[PDB]
Amino acid sequence: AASGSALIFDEEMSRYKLLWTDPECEIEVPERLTVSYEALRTHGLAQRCKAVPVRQATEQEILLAHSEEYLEAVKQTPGMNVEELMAFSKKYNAVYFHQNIYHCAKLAAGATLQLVDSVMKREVRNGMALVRPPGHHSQRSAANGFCVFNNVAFAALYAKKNYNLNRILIVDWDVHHGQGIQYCFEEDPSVLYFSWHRYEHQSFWPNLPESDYSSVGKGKGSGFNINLPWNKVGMTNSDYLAAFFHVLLPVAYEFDPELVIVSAGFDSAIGDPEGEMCALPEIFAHLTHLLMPLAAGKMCVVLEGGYNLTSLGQSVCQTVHSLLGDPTPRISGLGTACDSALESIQNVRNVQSSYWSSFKHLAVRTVVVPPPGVELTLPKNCQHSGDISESTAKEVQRIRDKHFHDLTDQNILRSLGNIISVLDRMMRSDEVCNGCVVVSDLSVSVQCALQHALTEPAERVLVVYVGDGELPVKTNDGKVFLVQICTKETEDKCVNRLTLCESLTAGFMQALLGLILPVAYEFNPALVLGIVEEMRVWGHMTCLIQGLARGRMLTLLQGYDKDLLELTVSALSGASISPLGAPKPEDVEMMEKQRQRLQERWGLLRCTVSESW
Ligand SMILES: NCCc1cccc(C(=O)CS)c1
Ligand SMILES: [K+]
Ligand SMILES: [K+]
Ligand SMILES: [Zn+2]
Repeated sequence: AASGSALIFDEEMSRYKLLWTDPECEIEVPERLTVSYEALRTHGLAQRCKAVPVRQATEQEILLAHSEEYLEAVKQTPGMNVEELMAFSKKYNAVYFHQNIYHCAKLAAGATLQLVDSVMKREVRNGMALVRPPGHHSQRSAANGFCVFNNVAFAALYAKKNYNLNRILIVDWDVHHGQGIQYCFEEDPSVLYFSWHRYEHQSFWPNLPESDYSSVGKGKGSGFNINLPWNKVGMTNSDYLAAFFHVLLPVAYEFDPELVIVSAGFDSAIGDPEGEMCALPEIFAHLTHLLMPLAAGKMCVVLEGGYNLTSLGQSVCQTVHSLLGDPTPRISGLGTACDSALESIQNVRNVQSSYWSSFKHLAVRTVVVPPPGVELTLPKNCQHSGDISESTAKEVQRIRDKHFHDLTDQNILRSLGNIISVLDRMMRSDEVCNGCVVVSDLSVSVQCALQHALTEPAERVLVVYVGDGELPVKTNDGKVFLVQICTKETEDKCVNRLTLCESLTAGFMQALLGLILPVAYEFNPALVLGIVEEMRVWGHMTCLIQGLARGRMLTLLQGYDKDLLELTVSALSGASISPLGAPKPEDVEMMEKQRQRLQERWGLLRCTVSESW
């Protein structure tokens, strides 16, 4: 099992700049790298990473994605003067050269490959490469968009050649379109490329019609190229999370990539002079967190864009915070995506529906309280309950004598006291983050847990229950939401409940991505409460649900199943999730009925533009 995050940086890639007047390239400055690294130092993040040294990518490694003619042309640049460098740069669009830029491009490519080697050799779980020059615009025989060599396409081809990978996901969240990556893998079904980008109906750089949603890939790669064009500026956290939930994440979890590579361009963040979007840097934690269960956590975040030198640091720090397993911040104010985003999402979903069927339409952080008298090997970052306290027992006696009463079983009372202690240590302290408890009586345990959490205080509580029957929880007031996954059809009354009733694994994952997570993110709970009465998708569920409530999740398990207990504990402690690798049409109809029944209240469910009266 691999552990730790790799940070790969070198001050040498900060030693090339623009040597002439050019308002188009004035933003791409060396200080970018500096601002990032110092930021990671200030919040104590770079020190928590394994620092892998950069290297030069070799000639043949460069020839994996570029031609001999272009490589020979660039290798001649370190011998040019400023007039010659400017004349050479004039031969391409939106790029400038320097005497050190060939050296630094070899270093950026080599750092990318070092990250790939470190992640695939299980030396580290994931990693980030702070490189310069960027790469996602460069092409086989041309430099483009501040890019010399395509670092991420290098990484994909390198992984394929040196580890025999069959499926590699590339996620490009730069506001610009990785034309070079697309070009490189357009007819390659091995490498699934997703990109969102500011397009403005083709009036924005690079002004390519193939940057539209119509480009789904050519030949054998048709369906493995996904372009989401924003045609209006000012896209927010809601637009980004809707794009993730209703386009990328379902396709990615069905693709089941053996390796995730991210083009980390942070010009999609608020404040950037180039992107002009309104997405907070915190969103890049969740963008990262939602991608974690893929490829068993093997993620290679590579730097691309980002030119606001007073917010690049915040975005990079959020990405690294998420990569190290730190709790993601609570995203508030979420709602429906804007009409332009909904149009882009529905258009890409429609065009892609012939390749991904889910798009068709009808015309110490963890605390463990195991059964009294058991003993298990808790992960290095898990401990047991520290017995109880005098105040805990007094509150237990009060709750007993005042409410249920007629209860003398010391086991159920001890379970309730442990639940109270875990809540007090999760919410009213910066120590434990999440926790799991095995209980006996479902009614008493659930009532105690919920009612005590509400007075922690907890502004709101998400309640994910797996089982049948009615549990004692009120969905009338606006303080508790319930997601129940049962077997009986029940009904779809109220609007603060999501009831869901073998290919059940694909159906459950689709329901989690398209229904559960959007409503949960818009709800913004202060605590997630898991209940399971007496399956094999619970790991991804528990991992992805920790994006809510700043990670605070209390799980109650009715049944001493060591498998499920170990799975829950490892999911809470932050361990890697083994991937899964065709849902029933009745379940699809039920999911769409739930969507049509809830989306007027929970706008994150919407993946089509609403029609007025
Ligand atoms: N205003 C300049 C427009 C431009 C041109 C080429 C690349 C970029 C990038 O941000 C690289 S990701 C921006
Ligand atoms: K992009
Ligand atoms: K492709
Ligand atoms: Zn960019």
